[PDB]
Amino acid sequence: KPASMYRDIDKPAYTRREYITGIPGSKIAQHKMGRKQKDADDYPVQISLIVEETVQLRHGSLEASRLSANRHLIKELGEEGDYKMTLRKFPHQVLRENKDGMRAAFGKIVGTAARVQAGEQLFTAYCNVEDAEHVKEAFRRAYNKITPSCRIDSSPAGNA
Amino acid sequence: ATGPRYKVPMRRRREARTDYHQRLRLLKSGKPRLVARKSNKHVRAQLVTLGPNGDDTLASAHSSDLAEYGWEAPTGNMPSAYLTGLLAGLRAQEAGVEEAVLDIGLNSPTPGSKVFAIQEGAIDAGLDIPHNDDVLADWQRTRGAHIAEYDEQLEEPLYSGDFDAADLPEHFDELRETLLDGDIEL
Amino acid sequence: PSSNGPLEGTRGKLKNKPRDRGTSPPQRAVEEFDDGEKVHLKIDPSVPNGRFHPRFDGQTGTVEGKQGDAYKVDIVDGGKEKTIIVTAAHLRRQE
Amino acid sequence: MQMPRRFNTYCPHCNEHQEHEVEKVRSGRQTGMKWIDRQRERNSGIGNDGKFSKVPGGDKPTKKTDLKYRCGECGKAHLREGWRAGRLEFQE
RNA sequence: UUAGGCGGCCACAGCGGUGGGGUUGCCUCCCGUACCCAUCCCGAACACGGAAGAUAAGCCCACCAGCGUUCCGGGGAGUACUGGAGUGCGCGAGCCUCUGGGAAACCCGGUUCGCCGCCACC
RNA sequence: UAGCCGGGCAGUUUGACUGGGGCGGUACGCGCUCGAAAAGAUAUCGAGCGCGCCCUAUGGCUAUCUCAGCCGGGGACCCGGCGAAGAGUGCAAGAGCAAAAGAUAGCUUGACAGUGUUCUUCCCAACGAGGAACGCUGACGCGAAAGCGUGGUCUAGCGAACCAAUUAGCCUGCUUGAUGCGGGCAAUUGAUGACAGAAAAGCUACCCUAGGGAUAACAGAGUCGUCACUCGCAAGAGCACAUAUCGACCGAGUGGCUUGCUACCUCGAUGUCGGUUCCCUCCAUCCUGCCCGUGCAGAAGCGGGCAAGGGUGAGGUUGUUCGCCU
RNA sequence: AACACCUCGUACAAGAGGACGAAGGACCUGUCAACGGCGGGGGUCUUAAGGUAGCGUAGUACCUUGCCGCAUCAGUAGCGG
RNA sequence: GGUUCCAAUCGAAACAUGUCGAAGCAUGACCUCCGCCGAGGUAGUCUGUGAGGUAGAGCGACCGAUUGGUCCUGUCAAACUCCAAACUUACAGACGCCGUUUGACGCGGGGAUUCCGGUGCGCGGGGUAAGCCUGUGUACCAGGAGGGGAACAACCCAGAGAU
Ligand SMILES: [Cl-]
Ligand SMILES: [Cl-]
Ligand SMILES: [Cl-]
Ligand SMILES: [Cl-]
Ligand SMILES: [K+]
Ligand SMILES: [Mg+2]
Ligand SMILES: [Mg+2]
Ligand SMILES: [Mg+2]
Ligand SMILES: [Mg+2]
Ligand SMILES: [Mg+2]
Ligand SMILES: [Mg+2]
Ligand SMILES: [Mg+2]
Ligand SMILES: [Mg+2]
Ligand SMILES: [Mg+2]
Ligand SMILES: [Mg+2]
Ligand SMILES: [Mg+2]
Ligand SMILES: [Mg+2]
Ligand SMILES: [Mg+2]
Ligand SMILES: [Mg+2]
Ligand SMILES: [Mg+2]
Ligand SMILES: [Mg+2]
Ligand SMILES: [Mg+2]
Ligand SMILES: [Mg+2]
Ligand SMILES: [Mg+2]
Ligand SMILES: [Mg+2]
Ligand SMILES: [Mg+2]
Ligand SMILES: [Mg+2]
Ligand SMILES: [Mg+2]
Ligand code: NA
Ligand code: NA
Ligand code: NA
Ligand code: NA
Ligand code: NA
Ligand code: NA
Ligand code: NA
Ligand code: NA
Ligand code: NA
Ligand code: NA
Ligand code: NA
Ligand code: NA
Ligand code: NA
Ligand code: NA
Ligand code: NA
Ligand code: NA
Ligand code: NA
Ligand code: NA
Ligand code: NA
Ligand code: NA
Repeated sequence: KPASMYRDIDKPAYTRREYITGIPGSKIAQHKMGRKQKDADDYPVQISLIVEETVQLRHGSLEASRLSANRHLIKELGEEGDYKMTLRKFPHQVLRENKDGMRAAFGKIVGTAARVQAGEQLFTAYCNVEDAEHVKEAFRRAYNKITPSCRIDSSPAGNA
Repeated sequence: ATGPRYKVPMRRRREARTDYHQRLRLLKSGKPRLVARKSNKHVRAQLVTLGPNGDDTLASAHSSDLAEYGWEAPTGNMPSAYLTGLLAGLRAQEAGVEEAVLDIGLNSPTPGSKVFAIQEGAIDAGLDIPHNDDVLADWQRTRGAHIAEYDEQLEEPLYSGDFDAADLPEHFDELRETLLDGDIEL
Repeated sequence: PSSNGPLEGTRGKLKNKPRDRGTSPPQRAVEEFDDGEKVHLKIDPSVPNGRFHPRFDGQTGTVEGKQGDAYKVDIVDGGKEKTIIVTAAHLRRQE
Repeated sequence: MQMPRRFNTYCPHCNEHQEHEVEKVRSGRQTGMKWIDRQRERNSGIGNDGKFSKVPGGDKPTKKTDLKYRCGECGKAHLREGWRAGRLEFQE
């Protein structure tokens, strides 16, 4: 189904798992990528992907964009390259669907989504000055698979 | 103590000095309390009323200033107790106080105790206090008879600091009569 | 409201804040008020008896005598006058 | 629930507490001579007979207590309000 | 209050810690069961009787802020949110200007190791 | 005259709610959290879930006492320590409680009779039953006493009139007395759950009337989940080569042909489907004109661009639209 | 069931109970060319039995234009299996 | 479905409780009229004394969710809260306005109509959405002319005796 059905924040927070049963599992394989044993401060450059509009991103989109970005970093740096990316959001809002007409219309559980306010960083990668152009490209592919417009922002890096 | 959400008891509860559940039930009468308290060596009796910033004591007596009228014997016993109650009871009648309710604090209501002796004294002093005759010790033990019979089993003199040998419940009688006089300094 | 009992929607107003938990001081439970006196109505979560209907919480009545140890306080609900039976444990002097 | 066959309680007749015996109110027979019995005969004839054509109501899931409290000394009985009980059994 | 009793507010009073103090005075520990009283077993406790001893506990006094709590400064922040108004902007979700209010977390620095009433007493 | 059978015949009933109605369900009487927008009030076939009892102790008072859980010494028992409350308190949920509202023990029957004040039921603001808080009179239980006990810590566990049975006393029945048998003042118990209370099954296409677009089918209209078509990214394969060609995931859209939703327009009628005949139009192009790329030798293709001038036909099954077949 | 009869009740009556007991019913049996029925499971269970000769994609078969064959250039038709 | 002359004053309800009740009624709310009472009243603001847990925030403050690493590191809540507004609300004083020949506030009585509502904005709940369904506060249309907006119930100005 289309994201047009769930992209806006137009419903109350629905995250209490103590009253919601049958919630589908998340498609997000991993949140901590690269070299998780190493530290974030052990890198010269740090670039985050900033969301420009306040929206809702379904776990399907998080997996697709996280996948297509890290897949690039693995292709250009290797399965054990020097870097570490971070998907700093987890899908908490549960989604319904009215799948009778408008009689007894409360929907059944169909998925999960992460709410991101405009200005927040969805992803944050850490790499050396050399790999700085690869992380940018990996993010270019990432903002192509999520609803909002995005700003690729280099936080600690004056080696431009 | 442990954190923000923690509950610390009221001060007089931490100090193990005030039984708040009994205190409330006491205050419900609307009458002033007769605070009967004892110590290892002494006895005490206060007449307390309620006040905006804390209790107001209108009258009181201590087993120490008992001698001030004739005492020359120990003060942590039955005769001492009764007399201290009567004394306090009389100073009370003088302040315009007419009735009271016995407050025994964290003591036990054992039949024939000193708090009851204190209570009988105040009743004898002319105060209207809710009581039960068959819980107060028999007249003789109040006088100090039980103690005379103890030293009757002498062998080794009971009272170290000489007041006598066989002791004197008669001194008690002399003291009671001395207080029942109307002139006496109160 | 899914139901219509007296304790409906009273979770917040009839619950003690953690630090105020436990039995309350006897001083205010034995307080004395005079007729014509202005008093604030507020239930004490810790005191079970002498309570009034929760809707009246927050009012400011006028003492007009008593019925036993409890007090008779006059108030105006909306535009209708009402007489409330309440103990001092749930009352406070105004001003 | 259980209930003691005898116990102390207020006797509204003597006006002082005394031992009462508890019994279950038995149904007194009908003489069939009351006004209602006569109206049935008078008003019943050809066709439908109004109220006298209706049949017995139904049942509540639990009935209240139907008791008689008898004083041990004056020997008179008084009734009280009942309370819903699925079963009542006296002790002794 | 050179050690006491009854309290109000009920952590600014909690948690933890250092130092000081008592011969016939005070409070304790203390000593002891013939009695009043007591233990579903124990004078442990409760209760009664009493001073040979002690200031080591408690208690009272002075004091330390590490944790917890109260308030305050500066910073966060006039930020977040918001009551009134607009032919202001945006495809739209939404935003912005004017007017009146105004936060929490957190960091740094002070504060707080109780205040007050009645009675008795060297 | 009595009992049985008795649609052969007669009179009637066969409820309401509802994104039309039926089926399903009960949001038809009640309690709690959230919805509810920090006073009060507030809907939907709104989300989570309960009550129509149980208990003589699981009620009441008094005395004595302090629980979960963790640690140490001899997942039963014993000793010590830490431990404001996470235990327990009958049952939903939310709230209350630690020298207790919990545990233990002992005693007791206040789960007592009579009559009220007030709030609630029903915010404001009229309305019954029911409910609760707080008094008074009477008699008791426990405690030294203050005091506590008008059932269970608080909010669910409920039922009118008429009639019958029951409790104690008293009034009354036609000129009058005696007896029998009746009528009445107060109150307890017996059910109406459609729960502020009728005694109650269906078919009609043989149909009939009153009305309604206050409400459905059909057409129109709004939407666009579905449907049709497009675009972004480009994993992948394509002997190597992402982009000759095919192209997942995820993301952004356009149309108004299908389908679904809604109930705005019409029920004093806007004639149905399919077909036929005859006229105009759209482009998201099947052919024809002109172009670009190729995994373009040629020939035959495959993919793409501009382009709506013209054309796009005959037949077999089927009412078919659609679709299969020559 | 009513009448009659008996007991209690009432100076009588109302009323309460009893004895006797018709058709009917319980109970048993017969009956389907009487209303109707002839399944699921396994190699018995419901509820009595568990579909025999035949006929069959039927004017009765949803799936369905079922599969094979005839016939036609092509046959959701028609006929045969 | 229809119900026939003129004018002057005031001017709604489309909601709540009960109903074999939902195309109807009764009782309230609200409109109007009459009589009574005789001095205060409170639509606005300020201050004082009280009530409150929504927005926001945060959670080594409970609770339940939700990451990784050898304490540190990544995230949430209609049915969570160590915190916490704007704001709403009880009472009182002060100022303002109002009332004592226009008698307010209040009380008693006669008469209704009304219980299909709609739209804009704010806050909502359901639903992919809707010129959807269902709440709430407010102003408007209904019953509101005249000016503007091409036309156009509710958007802007504006509330209107005649000349
Ligand atoms: Cl003491
Ligand atoms: Cl009330
Ligand atoms: Cl019974
Ligand atoms: Cl106007
Ligand atoms: K029509
Ligand atoms: Mg709330
Ligand atoms: Mg008849
Ligand atoms: Mg020392
Ligand atoms: Mg018929
Ligand atoms: Mg008729
Ligand atoms: Mg209907
Ligand atoms: Mg509210
Ligand atoms: Mg209770
Ligand atoms: Mg009836
Ligand atoms: Mg009966
Ligand atoms: Mg009803
Ligand atoms: Mg009702
Ligand atoms: Mg017709
Ligand atoms: Mg319509
Ligand atoms: Mg026509
Ligand atoms: Mg084209
Ligand atoms: Mg053309
Ligand atoms: Mg065939
Ligand atoms: Mg006219
Ligand atoms: Mg005129
Ligand atoms: Mg929030
Ligand atoms: Mg509000
Ligand atoms: Mg109109
Ligand atoms: Na349905
Ligand atoms: Na995008
Ligand atoms: Na408290
Ligand atoms: Na007749
Ligand atoms: Na035992
Ligand atoms: Na000490
Ligand atoms: Na009916
Ligand atoms: Na009532
Ligand atoms: Na449509
Ligand atoms: Na569209
Ligand atoms: Na017409
Ligand atoms: Na046609
Ligand atoms: Na053309
Ligand atoms: Na054809
Ligand atoms: Na209406
Ligand atoms: Na109605
Ligand atoms: Na009707
Ligand atoms: Na907000
Ligand atoms: Na208007
Ligand atoms: Na115009």
